[PDB]
Amino acid sequence: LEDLLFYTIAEGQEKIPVHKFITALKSTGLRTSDPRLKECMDMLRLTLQTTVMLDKDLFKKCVQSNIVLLTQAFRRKFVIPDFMSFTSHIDELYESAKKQSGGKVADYIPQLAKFSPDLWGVSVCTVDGQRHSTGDTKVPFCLQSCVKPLKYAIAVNDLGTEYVHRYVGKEPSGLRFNKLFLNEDDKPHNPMVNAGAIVVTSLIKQGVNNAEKFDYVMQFLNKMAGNEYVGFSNATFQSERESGDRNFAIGYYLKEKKCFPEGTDMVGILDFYFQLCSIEVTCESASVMAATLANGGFCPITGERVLSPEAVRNTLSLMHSCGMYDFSGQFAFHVGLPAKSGVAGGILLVVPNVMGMMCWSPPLDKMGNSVKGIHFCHDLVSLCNFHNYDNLRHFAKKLDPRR
Amino acid sequence: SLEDLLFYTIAQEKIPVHKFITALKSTGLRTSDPRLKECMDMLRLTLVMLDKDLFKKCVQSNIVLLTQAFRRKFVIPDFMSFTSHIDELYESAKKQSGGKVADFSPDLWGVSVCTVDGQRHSTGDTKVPFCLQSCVKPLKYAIAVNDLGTEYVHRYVGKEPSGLRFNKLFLNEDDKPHNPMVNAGAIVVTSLIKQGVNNAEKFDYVMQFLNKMAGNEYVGFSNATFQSERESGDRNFAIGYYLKEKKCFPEGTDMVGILDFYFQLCSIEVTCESASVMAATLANGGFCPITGERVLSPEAVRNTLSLMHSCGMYDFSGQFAFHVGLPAKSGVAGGILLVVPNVMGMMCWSPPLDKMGNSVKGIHFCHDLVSLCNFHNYDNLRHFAKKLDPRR
Amino acid sequence: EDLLFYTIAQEKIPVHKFITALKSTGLRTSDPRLKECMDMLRLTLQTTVMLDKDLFKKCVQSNIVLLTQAFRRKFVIPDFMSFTSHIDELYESAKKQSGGKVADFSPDLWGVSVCTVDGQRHSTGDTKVPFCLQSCVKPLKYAIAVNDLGTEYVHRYVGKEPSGLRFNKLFLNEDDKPHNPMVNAGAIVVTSLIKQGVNNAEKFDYVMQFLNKMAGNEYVGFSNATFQSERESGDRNFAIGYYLKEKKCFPEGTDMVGILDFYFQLCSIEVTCESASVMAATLANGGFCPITGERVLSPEAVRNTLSLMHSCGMYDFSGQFAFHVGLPAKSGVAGGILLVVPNVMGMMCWSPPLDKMGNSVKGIHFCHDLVSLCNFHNYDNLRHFAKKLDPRR
Amino acid sequence: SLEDLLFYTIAEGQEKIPVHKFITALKSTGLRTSDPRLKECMDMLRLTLVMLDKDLFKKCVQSNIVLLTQAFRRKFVIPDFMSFTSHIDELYESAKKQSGGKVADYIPQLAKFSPDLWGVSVCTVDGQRHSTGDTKVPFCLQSCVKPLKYAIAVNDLGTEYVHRYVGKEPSGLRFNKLFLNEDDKPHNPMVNAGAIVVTSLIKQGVNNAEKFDYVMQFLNKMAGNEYVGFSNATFQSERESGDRNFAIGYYLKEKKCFPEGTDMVGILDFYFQLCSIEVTCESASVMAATLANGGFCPITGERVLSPEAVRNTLSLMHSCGMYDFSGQFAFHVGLPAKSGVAGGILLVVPNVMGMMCWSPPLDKMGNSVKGIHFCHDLVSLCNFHNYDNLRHFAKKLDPRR
Ligand SMILES: O=C(Cc1cccc(Oc2ccccc2)c1)Nc1nnc(N[C@@H]2CCN(c3cccnn3)C2)s1
Ligand SMILES: O=C(Cc1cccc(Oc2ccccc2)c1)Nc1nnc(N[C@@H]2CCN(c3cccnn3)C2)s1
Repeated sequence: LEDLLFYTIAEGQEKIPVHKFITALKSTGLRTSDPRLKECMDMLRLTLQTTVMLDKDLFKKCVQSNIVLLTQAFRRKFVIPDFMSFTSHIDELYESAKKQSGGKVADYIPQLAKFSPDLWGVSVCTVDGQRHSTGDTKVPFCLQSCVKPLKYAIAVNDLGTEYVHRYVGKEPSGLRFNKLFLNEDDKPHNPMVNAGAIVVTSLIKQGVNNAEKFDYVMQFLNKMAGNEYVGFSNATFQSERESGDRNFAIGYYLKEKKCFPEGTDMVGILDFYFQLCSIEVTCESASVMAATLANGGFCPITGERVLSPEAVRNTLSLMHSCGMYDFSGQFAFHVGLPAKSGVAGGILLVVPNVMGMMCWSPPLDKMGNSVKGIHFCHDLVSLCNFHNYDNLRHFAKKLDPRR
Repeated sequence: SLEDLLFYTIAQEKIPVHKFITALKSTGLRTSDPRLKECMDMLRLTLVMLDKDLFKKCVQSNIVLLTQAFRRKFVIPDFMSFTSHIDELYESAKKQSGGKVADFSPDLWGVSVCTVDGQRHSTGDTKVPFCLQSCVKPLKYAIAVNDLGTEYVHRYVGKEPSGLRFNKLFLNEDDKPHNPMVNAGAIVVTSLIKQGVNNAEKFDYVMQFLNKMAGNEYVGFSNATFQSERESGDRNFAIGYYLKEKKCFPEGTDMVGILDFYFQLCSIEVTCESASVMAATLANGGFCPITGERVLSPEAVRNTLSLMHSCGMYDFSGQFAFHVGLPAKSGVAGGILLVVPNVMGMMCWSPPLDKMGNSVKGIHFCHDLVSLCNFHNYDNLRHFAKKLDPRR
Repeated sequence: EDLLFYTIAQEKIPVHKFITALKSTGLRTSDPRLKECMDMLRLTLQTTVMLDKDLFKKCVQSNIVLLTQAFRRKFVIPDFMSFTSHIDELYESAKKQSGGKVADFSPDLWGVSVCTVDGQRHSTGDTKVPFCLQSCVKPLKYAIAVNDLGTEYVHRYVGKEPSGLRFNKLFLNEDDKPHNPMVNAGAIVVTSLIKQGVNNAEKFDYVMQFLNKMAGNEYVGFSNATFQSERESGDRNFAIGYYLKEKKCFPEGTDMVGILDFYFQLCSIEVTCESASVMAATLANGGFCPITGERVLSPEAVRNTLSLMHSCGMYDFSGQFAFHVGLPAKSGVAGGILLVVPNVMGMMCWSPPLDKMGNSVKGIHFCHDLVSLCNFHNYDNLRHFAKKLDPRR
Repeated sequence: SLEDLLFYTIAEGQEKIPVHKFITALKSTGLRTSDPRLKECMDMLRLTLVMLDKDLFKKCVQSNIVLLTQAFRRKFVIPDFMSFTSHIDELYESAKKQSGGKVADYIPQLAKFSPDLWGVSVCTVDGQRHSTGDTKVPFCLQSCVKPLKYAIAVNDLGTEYVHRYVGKEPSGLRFNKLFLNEDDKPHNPMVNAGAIVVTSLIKQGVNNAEKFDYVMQFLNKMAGNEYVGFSNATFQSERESGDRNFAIGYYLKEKKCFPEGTDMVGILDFYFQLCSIEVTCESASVMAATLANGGFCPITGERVLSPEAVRNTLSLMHSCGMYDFSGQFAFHVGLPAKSGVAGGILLVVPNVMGMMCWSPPLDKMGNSVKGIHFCHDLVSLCNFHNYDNLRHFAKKLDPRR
């Protein structure tokens, strides 16, 4: 194994230069900081202080702990084998959406209004841990409604579908009912609207205070993002709470109609709910969260199982049909990917079995969705055969980046 | 030599015919497959024992397809096992004797499968004709989008469910039927097809289209259903007049004529067998899997499968999308057209319907199928719990 | 009889004077309840322009009860001349409201007729021009239905409330009944209740007789041109017919396509402002025609009808009108507004150009102004009415 | 003179009049000896005291002589009131046999009221009074307060201001669960969302204690100083369990329905206070008669409300007053009325009388079973429907004759 891969990377010459190995490694799309590569990069750093050039036996020493993963990377066995070609396509789509500079930045609170209209970043993480970022991908921003699927998933993971769906429905309202809080069975319509998300919030880690509930959720997001940036915006929390009249309206109505688990402190659930909307990510950390969803609940950069299959399948289903506000039907039809948008300008996107993305540009269209994000998501499915109901064999002129 | 490679695989110095036949059948292909006609013609002509020379002679024309078959390269390589499961599911749904026939023996129950590679299986009453009714709706939507394009068609009809609270309005807020899967939308879609020729030629064209989709298996027509439908279709006449008034038809429409065509299209007959092939065409990117012919554009199939996902099972559409996550379309005669994209097509048929209008046994079967196998649209192909994956 | 002689008298009364004293009450000389008196007057003018106590007794003794009421100022509006001056000003004031769009008649056309509950009459503007009732016919055929069948039977088929402004495009309430008789679906179902079992010609004739008595035999006609136009462009009403058939809204054995033909017929019936004012006065008068004394409708029928006109009578402006005008009123697409001031009078206003909601602009302006001036709002007080005039005193 | 004329009428050719013979003659007209408009006469009888001559009688009745004349020359709006009250007494005994319905139980205060409590009080626009049953037992107005606070608002601010924050129409049965109409305003003042907004309009820019006092003063004049109180127990239970009204408040706040500078949580406190105000059938009936009498309290003569306020209030009670039964009630009864969850029905017969009916058990709609039955019978008997005709009314009774 260690030896066979030596012959792939050497191919004549009995010594591999270190940079040659690293630069072939990066070109698969793995980063050198990948947690699954640490034994190998540790042994490499130590070799460079013990002697820029590797024999068979020294290469064996470095890679033998991580050899299964390096083999797949070098045998082009990753989900996207020509990743360099792919990223060049992402970059083109990025540049094309960059010309769409209309929309209006959200301003209802000071913290959304301050963000520049020209911030625009796209991050990819495949289900094999291959990474790409273009534009403003290391700039923190609040998840807002992008957190709705993540706390839904956490709820289904801990409690099961059956319990969760005793409290929250499973369908879009339909466009003329995007301002009823309840369906005919007196449940919120689905987890992706505010009333539904407020009830989901009330299910998570019952019988502990908000500090522990918050810490428990944050632990969960950490694992989903493979330990990348997950932070918190107190400024955003305070504004959300000092101006969430509509969500307070939702909470009293739900209390009235008995929508909560017994023993619920509705006013504290609203506090929890605003906290969760204020959790901060970057394009890069969030792309990994989306890839966990794309990868059956396994984080692709650590290999850790974070969510049950049930949790992930339910979440992708509801993101497909209810994920993009009143554009949910049009998006399902034209893009046909699980996606969730937010008022900060994020679009969490999942291509099941392939990758997770986060697109972010603050300016929103009249439905609440990032203009550039929406433009990018249309272009991505125009280009690649990723639509849910694209055929994997007969896909016309679309490119299939899995071949 | 490709024909000699396959000769050695199957053999011994001499292959009996019956032995080649039964090895072929175990791949799931049928000897009447159109793509295997030259081979079967050649065997008929040399008739019970084949040498290498004579075997090459019979199979050389269809050698590529026979190679895949005996190379387990088909989408379900172990088809004999897969059909065993299907039979268990069939028998399990057979015990679900609830529901009410629309007003056929209530005890009629069949299930047919056609993979995207042409592998076939049937259990139960799969050769008994019955009317598509609303199962026809995705098929004529597909035709419309095939001939005219997404942009044209979606000027007349929407892309979304109404929402449970809205199963009773004919139009969305833009004055268009909500989607092609409800009566009002289907009526408008019927008005788009083959404009400016008379109903007899429109019917002929649609029938020719359905024939390709079914790979020339049974498609027919119940005049008795047609007459019954037009006599008792007051709701659809209300829909037609509403649509006319609200100006939902293309310029020059004869509205009452379109209702006649609409009732005709609902009265078209299939069996479970022929309809499974139509479903497989949709599962196979617009190519008929037992003839190799492209019947529909990939646009037409994508659109159709999406709208079947969200809008396909009446008021059970949203529950069905969540629990089953497959494109499907039910009809009042008890049919459920089911597509498992990239894998197979299925028709299930059992006349007794639940309180929502969907075949009881069909519904149980569909739930079980996705409980068993990782076919839900948002199952993961790598990490998938205790489920069976028939592709591996 | 003698008493009345002194009131109008010398010991001799010129004929012209009696006549002009009579007209000033606001009775017309053609009033059917005055025909024996006016016959005798025409005859005595032949039999010899001046009347003694005995000659005057021979004319007016057949109709002395009604003349004594007119002359003792015992009619519902006693100073009718002053009131008609007020109507004339409101007429002129509406006449400057020249907005609105004619339904697709001259936009200039604008008339207002009045008939009190005692038969006193007044007209201004284009009051002798025929026009189709259209939706103004809806309360008249409701009244007929309730008259023949009773409230309980009719209201198994039709509700008794407004949809509410969001429900104004649904055909059925939650009970699977049209909301009320004043919308098309409810009217179509009421049409289906009237004179069941006979053909459309006898049904139409039957309804025409009824209108003739409500209008005291003044003009009730028919526009075939309007009928043809309505049928060859009534898709929404055919949509309604089929939907109602589907939901089993009709009485057993209804021919629904025939009922739509009958329905379009009744929409095409023609009145003038003058004849229609008398129809509205019949409703104002507990179902008695004020110019003949004939009982045309049961009280139950008229109460029911006024109620539903109050709440559902002006299309989507029904709620606003009930609040600000507080009168039973029914509008139609020809520019008609049938108006009732219960216990006082009926009116027909007519001006083709309609506002955004389908109601004659000028009619609507006149009705607002009428209720600003006078204490006729349903819930105006009779003792304590601020700035308003009360024309009953 | 007037005092002499009235002397002979009651004397009946006698030279003197016993007091008890003047009092019972007076009481048969419908008036009570405690009528505020009869204080000066009643005082002057107290003072002189059992037999009155022409001169003594004239002395006693001078100041009130306009009112006593109208009464003794049968000039009151219901001239034979003894006959009328007997008709009311038979309707009350007939509604008494209707003992179905559920007493409201959702707070401790309403759930303890006996189901058999049943009172009917009448007060004509002339101050004639009849009570049968349990008419002196305090109970909360609840939603019967809504027309009263609306009247006050329209009295103080005018129609045009008030209807900038609240609508003029019922929602339609199937919109009994929406808070706002298409223009983002509560549908009418007779629903909770409407009444919360109306409550925010009243006496703006003072504290809730002064606001409450102002409304309580207004209610006193409306009742001609008869019993008005407050149930602090009710107020406490309402605020504790009013989660739906908090939902409404926050929705209205979000959607910007309140006047500028509103403290929404404070308005909800005031709203709950107003619902917890107590009346009896007797005092309520007088409030209803004020509305029946164009804004003039019939037993004090005082102008309490503008004619605008009263007309607007009666219109909106006609159409929106009886919860989801509003349209059926308008149709069959055709009188302005408002019902409350304590079992009250505030009823106005314009130009004739006010009533309060009170029986705690509610039907499925929320309206008193017995009150509803009574109201139907009342209008079966008498030509009081708003669209009954005054000349041709069939075999109905007209009590104004
Ligand atoms: O379901 C109810 C009464 C009812 C009963 C129970 C609930 C309920 O709530 C709803 C509120 C709004 C919309 C839908 C339902 C309503 N009645 C109805 N009346 N008319 C209906 N359909 C007509 C034909 C199609 N129509 C329209 C109208 C606009 C757009 N598209 N089609 C009119 S269905
Ligand atoms: O937009 C409109 C008025 C309006 C305006 C235009 C159309 C229109 O059509 C509808 C038709 C059927 C149902 C609902 C609405 C309505 N106003 C509203 N008022 N109250 C609303 N929501 C409240 C809080 C949540 N509510 C409910 C009620 C029932 C179930 N779930 N939540 C009450 S939104």
